[PDB]
Amino acid sequence: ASLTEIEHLVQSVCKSYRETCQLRLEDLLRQRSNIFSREEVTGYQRKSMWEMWERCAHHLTEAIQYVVEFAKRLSGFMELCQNDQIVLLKAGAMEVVLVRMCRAYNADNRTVFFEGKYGGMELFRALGCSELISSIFDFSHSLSALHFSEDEIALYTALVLINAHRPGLQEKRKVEQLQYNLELAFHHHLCKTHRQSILAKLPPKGKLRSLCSQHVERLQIFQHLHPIVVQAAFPPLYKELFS
Amino acid sequence: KILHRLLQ
Ligand SMILES: CC1(C)CCC[C@](C)([C@H]2CC[C@]3(C)[C@@H]2[C@H](O)C[C@@H]2[C@@]4(C)CC[C@@H](O)C(C)(C)[C@@H]4[C@@H](O)C[C@]23C)O1
Repeated sequence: ASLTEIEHLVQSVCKSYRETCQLRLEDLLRQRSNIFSREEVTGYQRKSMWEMWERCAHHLTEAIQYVVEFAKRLSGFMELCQNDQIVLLKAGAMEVVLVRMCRAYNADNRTVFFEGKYGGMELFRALGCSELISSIFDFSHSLSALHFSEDEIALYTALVLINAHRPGLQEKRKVEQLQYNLELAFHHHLCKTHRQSILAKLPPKGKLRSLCSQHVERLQIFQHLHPIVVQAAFPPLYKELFS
Repeated sequence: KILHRLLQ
């Protein structure tokens, strides 16, 4: 509720993000030419479905952990009640990951960083869910067309997380105050850096809900054909969030 | 269980 309070919110969010982003951008850019060879890709396509789901679920969980830590350092988050902190994270941890991951996607060759190197979606054929994979690559693609800055990613991912429309929130208005302050910080920064054109091009709020949904739907199909593998080999946190 | 623990 003041121009410098807002300029200052921007820096703290940007700062929170740099401290919690898991992979440094430089490194992800270095590695772009470290591409998987055809033999390696075959190696992956010939791993069993369940070995491959388990690997993907561990990576996702590593990534989600950084998202929690981002939440904790977020100005305002910890001052909410523990019901709403949980609600917000259950809903949006993954959505945030869906945005973060575009730093690791290369639009020139349609690849994504995974286990050391870059690969295309044919890398993940063993999972048996190519509609989900290609929705994720198409999402990453469409974000890469906005050429985000890190500051822009910080501010926007803070807004994804801090959504006052989530069902289950008890202290709903305290989330609106926090949201609104972050709406402002973000919009101010785009105004300062001449980037308000990107607003019209951002994904519909629908789109992140949809991909989160496909994920849950394919999970259930998998779980139903491999109940014990989920029970015995899937990270607890993954199961907390997605079962 | 898990998320509560990470938050405290
Ligand atoms: C949902 C399941 C478990 C099942 C279907 C396939 C997916 C979507 C697979 C396909 C691509 C996948 C490895 C994804 C993982 O979650 C998380 C990762 C990651 C976000 C997780 C780790 C991140 O540091 C990084 C490199 C950005 C990954 C992405 O570069 C690729 C991604 C997004 O996982």
